[PDB]
Amino acid sequence: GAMGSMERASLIQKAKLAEQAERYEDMAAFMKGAVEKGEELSCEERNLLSVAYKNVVGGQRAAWRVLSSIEQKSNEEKGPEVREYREKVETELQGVCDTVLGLLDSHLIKEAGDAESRVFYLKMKGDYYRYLAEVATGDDKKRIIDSARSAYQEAMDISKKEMPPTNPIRLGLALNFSVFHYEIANSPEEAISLAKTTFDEAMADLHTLSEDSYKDSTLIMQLLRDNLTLWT
Amino acid sequence: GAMGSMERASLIQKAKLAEQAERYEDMAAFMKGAVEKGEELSCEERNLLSVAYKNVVGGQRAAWRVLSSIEQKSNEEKGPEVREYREKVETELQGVCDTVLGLLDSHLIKEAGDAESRVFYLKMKGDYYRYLAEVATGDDKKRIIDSARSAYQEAMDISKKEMPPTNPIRLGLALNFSVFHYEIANSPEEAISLAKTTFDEAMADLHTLSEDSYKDSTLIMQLLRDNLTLWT
Amino acid sequence: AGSIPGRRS
Amino acid sequence: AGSIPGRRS
Ligand SMILES: *Cc1ccc(S(C)(=O)=O)cc1
Ligand SMILES: *Cc1ccc(S(C)(=O)=O)cc1
Repeated sequence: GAMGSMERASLIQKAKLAEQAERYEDMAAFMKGAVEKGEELSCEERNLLSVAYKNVVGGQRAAWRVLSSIEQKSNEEKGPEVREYREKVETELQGVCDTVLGLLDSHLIKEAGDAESRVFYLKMKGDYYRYLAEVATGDDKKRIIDSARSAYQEAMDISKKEMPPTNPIRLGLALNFSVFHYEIANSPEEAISLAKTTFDEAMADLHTLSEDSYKDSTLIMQLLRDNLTLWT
Repeated sequence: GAMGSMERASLIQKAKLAEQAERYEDMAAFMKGAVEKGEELSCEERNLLSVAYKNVVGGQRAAWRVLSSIEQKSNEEKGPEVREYREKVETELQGVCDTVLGLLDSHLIKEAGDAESRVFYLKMKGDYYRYLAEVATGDDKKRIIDSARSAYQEAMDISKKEMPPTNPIRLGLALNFSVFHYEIANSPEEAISLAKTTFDEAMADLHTLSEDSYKDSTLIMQLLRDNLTLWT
Repeated sequence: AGSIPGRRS
Repeated sequence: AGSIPGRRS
């Protein structure tokens, strides 16, 4: 579409420049254009897609939380402005989540056969449904939570069959699914269980790793322990 | 125009929410809408306008500098992408500067009669022409520098007649004009002179100030000294 | 608590 | 060097 006239390689190059320039909306737009070329993404390219959209939606989520807090405190009459503006940011956030979900559905997941790509995309699907769940309040909210859960569960089932317990994507998937359980599904015990099991199984596999792999895995393990420290 | 259907008061309220949410593009858009209502701006409203656009253009300038550095280092053949992307960010930056300049010219400066408002707007005019000068390279570049200079000079002449030497806007004007001399006009001695004189004249007027005014003025004086430390 | 930041390539 | 940051109301 919009990036239709730019070469795939040039979109990827510009996405890397946009990251360096901290221009994450541009980065996301370039990576969307790259996906829409129709070819599968390499490991590095998947990471660029993910980083771009995590930064865009992360800023939107942070803004939404600031506005939602002000709106909660309001409820002297301030008028409709706080609600209206929270609604505007919410709608934008939903739109970005729907865009990422649409890239996953058209057609990244269905063409992803290797475990690493498929798990990566299914983790993304769980995450963007989780961000939709954070702002959901209407008839479809349970369905949004269930969609997040289903994506994360399929990713977990593949990861446990096909990846070692220290693989960083398997680890980050478990971490984010544990956050889902704690923050979204009102299942703190499931969150704690999953984080502990994940940590312990990773610990027991560190002996197999190179120095560099060890560093990658232990960094994520420390995020699991940080959540366990907060939760227990 | 775009914010034409929203009440002035609601635009100002939403600009304040957008600041809290760190949504500076939205903040700028709301303040542009408020200016386009046609009424003069209060002190607080002028500050919201300025903060919004300083944050938007500041991010663009930072991105431009990252891209310009990569492009300088390039000049193995990387292809046209770095230049193209620097050009895209440059064009966007120019567009924001032209937008602010257009608000000043239509019609904030001509309706500004008090010294505080007029100096404030003329400082802004100098600043946005300075940002245009930072990226300028063609036939009009000297005219852009001269436009910045002229705006800053008129602001300086009014400020020296109408404001005490500790007034924060007078101080910030002097600081930014000194930066103009140093970075844009290739006049480091003029920069150093102006910063020293400004600092010394402010110091000699601190005795007149309340505790709170003292704090405001000394903060900006320390920025002048920080530049003098770097420059001498 | 904390999900993975995921904000740097 | 440094202009005034001007980024907080
Ligand atoms: C979801 C996720 C897993 C792993 C990484 S990392 C820190 O780059 O290994 C990032 C995101
Ligand atoms: C240009 C300028 C002067 C003074 C201030 S402040 C730090 O808010 O007094 C800001 C910007």
